[PDB]
Amino acid sequence: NVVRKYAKRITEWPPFEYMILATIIANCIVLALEQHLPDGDKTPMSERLDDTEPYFIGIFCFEAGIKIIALGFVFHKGSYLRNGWNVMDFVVVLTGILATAGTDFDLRTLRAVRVLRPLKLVSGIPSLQVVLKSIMKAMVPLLQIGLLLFFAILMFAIIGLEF
Amino acid sequence: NILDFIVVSGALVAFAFSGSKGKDINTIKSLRVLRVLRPLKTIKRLPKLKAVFDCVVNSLKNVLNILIVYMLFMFIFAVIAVQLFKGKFFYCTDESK
Amino acid sequence: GWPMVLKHSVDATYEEQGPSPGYRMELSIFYVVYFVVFPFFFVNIFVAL
Amino acid sequence: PSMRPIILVGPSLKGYEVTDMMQKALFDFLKHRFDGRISITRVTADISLAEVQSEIERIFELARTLQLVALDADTINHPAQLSKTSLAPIIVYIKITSPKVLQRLIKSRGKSQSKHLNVQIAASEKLAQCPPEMFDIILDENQLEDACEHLAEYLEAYWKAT
Amino acid sequence: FSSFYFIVLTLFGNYTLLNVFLAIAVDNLANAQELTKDEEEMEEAANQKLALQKAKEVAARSVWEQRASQLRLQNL
Amino acid sequence: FFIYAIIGMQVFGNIALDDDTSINRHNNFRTFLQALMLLFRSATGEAWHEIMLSCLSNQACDEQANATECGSDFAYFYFVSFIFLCSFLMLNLFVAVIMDNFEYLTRDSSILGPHHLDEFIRVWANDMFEMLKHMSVHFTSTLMALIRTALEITKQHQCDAELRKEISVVWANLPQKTLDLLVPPHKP
Amino acid sequence: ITNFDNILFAILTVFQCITMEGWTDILYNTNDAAGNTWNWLYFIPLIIIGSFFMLNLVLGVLSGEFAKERERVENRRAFLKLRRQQQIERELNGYLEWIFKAEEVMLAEEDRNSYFRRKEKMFRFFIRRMVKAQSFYWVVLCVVALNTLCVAMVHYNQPRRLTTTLYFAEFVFLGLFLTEMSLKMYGLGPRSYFRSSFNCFDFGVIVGSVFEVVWAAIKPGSSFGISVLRALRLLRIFKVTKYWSSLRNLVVSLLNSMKSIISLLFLLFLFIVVFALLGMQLFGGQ
Ligand SMILES: CC(C)CCC[C@@H](C)[C@H]1CC[C@H]2[C@@H]3CC=C4C[C@@H](OC(=O)CCC(=O)O)CC[C@]4(C)[C@H]3CC[C@]12C
Ligand SMILES: CCCCCCCCCCCCCCCC
Ligand SMILES: CCCCCCCCCCCCCCCC
Ligand SMILES: CCCCCCCCCCCCCCCC
Ligand SMILES: CCCCCCCCCCCCCCCC
Ligand SMILES: CCCCCCCCCCCCCCCC
Ligand SMILES: CCCCCCCCCCCCCCCC
Ligand SMILES: CCCCCCCCCCCCCCCC
Ligand SMILES: [Ca+2]
Repeated sequence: NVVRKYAKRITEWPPFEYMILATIIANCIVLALEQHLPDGDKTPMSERLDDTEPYFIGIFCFEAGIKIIALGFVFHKGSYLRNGWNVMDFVVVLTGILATAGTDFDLRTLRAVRVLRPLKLVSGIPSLQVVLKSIMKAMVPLLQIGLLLFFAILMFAIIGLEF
Repeated sequence: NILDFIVVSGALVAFAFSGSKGKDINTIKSLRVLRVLRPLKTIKRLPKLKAVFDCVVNSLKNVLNILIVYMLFMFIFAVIAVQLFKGKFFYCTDESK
Repeated sequence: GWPMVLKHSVDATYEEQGPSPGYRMELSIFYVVYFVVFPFFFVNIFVAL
Repeated sequence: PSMRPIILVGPSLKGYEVTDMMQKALFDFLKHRFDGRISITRVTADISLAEVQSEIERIFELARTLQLVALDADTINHPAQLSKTSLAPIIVYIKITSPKVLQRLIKSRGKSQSKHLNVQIAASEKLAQCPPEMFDIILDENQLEDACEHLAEYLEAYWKAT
Repeated sequence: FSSFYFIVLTLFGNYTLLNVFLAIAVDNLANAQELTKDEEEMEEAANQKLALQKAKEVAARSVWEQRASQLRLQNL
Repeated sequence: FFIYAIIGMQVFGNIALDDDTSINRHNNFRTFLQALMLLFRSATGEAWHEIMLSCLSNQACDEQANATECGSDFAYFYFVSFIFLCSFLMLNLFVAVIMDNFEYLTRDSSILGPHHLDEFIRVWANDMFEMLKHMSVHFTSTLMALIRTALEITKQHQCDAELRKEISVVWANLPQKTLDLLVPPHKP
Repeated sequence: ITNFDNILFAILTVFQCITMEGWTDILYNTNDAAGNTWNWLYFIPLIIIGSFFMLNLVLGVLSGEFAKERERVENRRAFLKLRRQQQIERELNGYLEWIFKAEEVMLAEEDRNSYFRRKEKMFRFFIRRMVKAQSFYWVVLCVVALNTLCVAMVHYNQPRRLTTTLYFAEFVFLGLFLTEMSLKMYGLGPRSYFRSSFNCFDFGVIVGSVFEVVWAAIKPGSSFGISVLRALRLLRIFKVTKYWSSLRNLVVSLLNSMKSIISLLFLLFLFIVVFALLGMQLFGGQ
């Protein structure tokens, strides 16, 4: 409740953050270590990489729980789901949890969101966040150029249909 | 004026070597290709075309400091590449040999 | 035609020998550094100047 | 006196190796550039409080020969410290306009005076609030040669004047 | 419908790349230009003041750069 | 493009077309228009090195041309210098266009410009109060007054004197009194 | 896949022509299906309007945004702080030269009247005055230039007399540059030797060259090509030219914002990694 909401704000002591960083790089290396074979074949080491997933999903869920109990959820106008980067972490962890539902259509499209886990490096290093904002600030004026390019492509595509 | 003179001289020497003998075709063809500087004459005549040419030359002289650095860096990369792949780009039409 | 040159560069065994696919595969870092420097950095340096 | 004697002051406290060495380099240039035209002497008695009076007459009889006289004082760290005495040398100001280069220089100049940095910077600043007209010549140059030629040119002007 | 991967990767990778590297080049080259300009202006300013004080005792621009000055004034 | 097309025609014009090479029925030097299309292809970077390698020395020469050996090792210089020069000249065109517009590209919404003038033209259709709410001797004096209120050059008499100085500096081409007549309307 | 059989196919092939990739093959296909007289009017305007004009607009908009952002309050503050640092360092260098001349004249005076201390210190001062003299600059540039000539002429199937000549010349040049570093470091003092970043470059390059020599002694086959980077010391010829300030301040700006550059080449790496893992998910093994 509220007696414990006071304590896990202290839990964000910097070694905890660097341990979350460490598990993020560990997950990135595990993802980069995979190899794909055509027709349902799989390598002898891909099984081990597939068994190492529950530790990662558990650590991410534990981190989300700490951030959800120490902070709010949506209510206090400052909380987990009211931060842009914390929403991406929530999507990643929630979808990883949902991928352990034992159905058919999940695996092909619910395993793909797992590639957004390297972006938790940006989500965990505020300097990278400000650098990313600097990058993306100069590409809002390019929206009109995007509309113009799409209009030119439409006109020339219509002409190509005609001829 | 040097360009005008070389154009005219090339034309005249090309006319002079017209012996219809076939002794040298590479030289006469080169003197023919030298005619292509002929439209380059109208840039000294038109003042605005000359102004555009001067602006281009000014930009080239503005980037001349970094062009030297660029060719030095690419020389270094070329020498590294020669140390790496010198003699190794040989092959057969038969992949097995 | 840079991917063809990259393929020849990686698939290069030794001096006066024919290729071998996938050999010397770590020689892509010569072509990743080169694009970082000349096509990406220096081109934009001239464009800015 | 017949001539106004040369006095160096302005970087920081005399007796400390920073000011001592800067003034000594300028002094050595002034010496061996004007060979046969300037007199060299070292002064250790406090003129600002005027044994004390035993040397002022010595200054006159060097200054009485229509020749430049160099005063290697060891206690002057202020132009107004001498303003009450009638000796009246030229107050040459070896000025450095930014205290940060002074502090980094004190760091650069060995290890001993690193602990003497604070008081020396404080007194340098104290001299810095002094008004420029109290001084005779300003040495704002950072290069040795530029400051040297500036002081030498003003010395040539004084030489031609008298 | 698997060509959206390549369309997105060639749109958001040929203009984000350009944005990043052109930002680097423009920022650093403009800093260099302003540094050389300012050090030269200070050099003649100091030289003129030094000549004035020493004699007293003994007795265009590019469009980018003009627009930069205008932006400086406006933001000031 | 003209110079390089003519050099290509007169040097690499009689290479025998071969659909297995880069001098084809599509990409030859045999006419001014085909050569110019080839140079436009090379400008956009479409396997221009392949064209160079198919334009080198010792190539099969066209049957109806008299020469037996056609193509030349001038292709290295030709193609490399074309890429360099075309890229440089098009960069200069790009930069000239950019700097011809640099006050628009660096525009601020708070600071005025031609947009305010066009919108005031729209105001033609009292409404001046509404536009003052909406902002960032009939339609010229008002324009001068609004420009004065936006950018600043008794202080009112000083502004009038500055307006007179500017009008004298920029007196129009063969006008009797165009800006001068505006000055009586621009004074207050 | 590249046809105009539909609005979506037409959009895809037009977009592919916009990127100037395979836009001629699509043109050369309409030159076979129909005549070749009128097809260029569809593609040359398309290329001009989509690839040249749009690149022009992107460059213009980006440069305008850069100009607007550069002259803000915090960016201007950072630039003025950098300028202040440069001015302070320049003045401090001048005053340090002042004090060094003072040291020299003093030490000469005490020697005009522990003995090995004085000997070694005057030797140090003589070296430090030598390594800054203009003739040392020119002799070092001559050695560097004669080094690049020995590496620019390595070619395939070179004569065996040349291979041994350059093999021994590499050792000679490594010895000469190690001697130059030793003299320079002893004269200026290690704390001051690394005050100039270009000396850090030279030290790192000669260390890498020694590492390459050792590694080639162990395994003759490989060659890291680090001994060539000594050609970058030819770049000092700009010192005696009126263009030292521009290039030096460019390098100063780069090294100052070398943290905002590494954290830009990293976000690019993160996005390339994300797209690599996405491509492995979608097309992996197929
Ligand atoms: C001197 C510093 C400023 C760098 C300047 C580099 C170039 C101006 C010079 C340096 C030595 C020259 C090279 C020395 C010898 C070679 C090998 C030579 O190959 C052959 O002799 C034919 C090959 C064979 O038949 O085996 C071709 C020219 C080349 C690259 C020369 C090209 C021009 C080079 C590179
Ligand atoms: C078996 C190991 C081979 C190593 C292959 C490395 C390939 C590198 C590709 C590009 C990665 C860095 C790009 C970042 C540029 C901003
Ligand atoms: C595994 C041995 C060879 C490694 C492949 C790359 C070697 C060269 C790396 C980059 C060297 C040039 C750096 C840029 C400075 C001009
Ligand atoms: C056997 C499967 C047949 C259908 C496959 C269609 C392609 C799958 C969707 C790919 C969409 C890529 C999205 C990338 C967004 C950045
Ligand atoms: C039939 C030609 C065989 C090779 C002869 C030409 C060799 C290369 C010539 C390059 C000329 C370039 C400079 C001329 C324009 C500045
Ligand atoms: C393969 C036999 C050798 C052929 C050499 C012919 C001369 C090559 C001309 C190169 C001209 C230099 C191009 C530089 C462009 C700026
Ligand atoms: C290989 C073809 C060469 C084509 C030459 C185009 C450019 C030539 C230089 C421009 C003319 C310069 C003359 C001097 C003007 C100051
Ligand atoms: C009989 C006609 C065969 C195909 C001709 C294609 C010509 C395409 C029409 C011209 C397209 C102009 C683009 C609009 C902007 C300049
Ligand atoms: Ca291509």
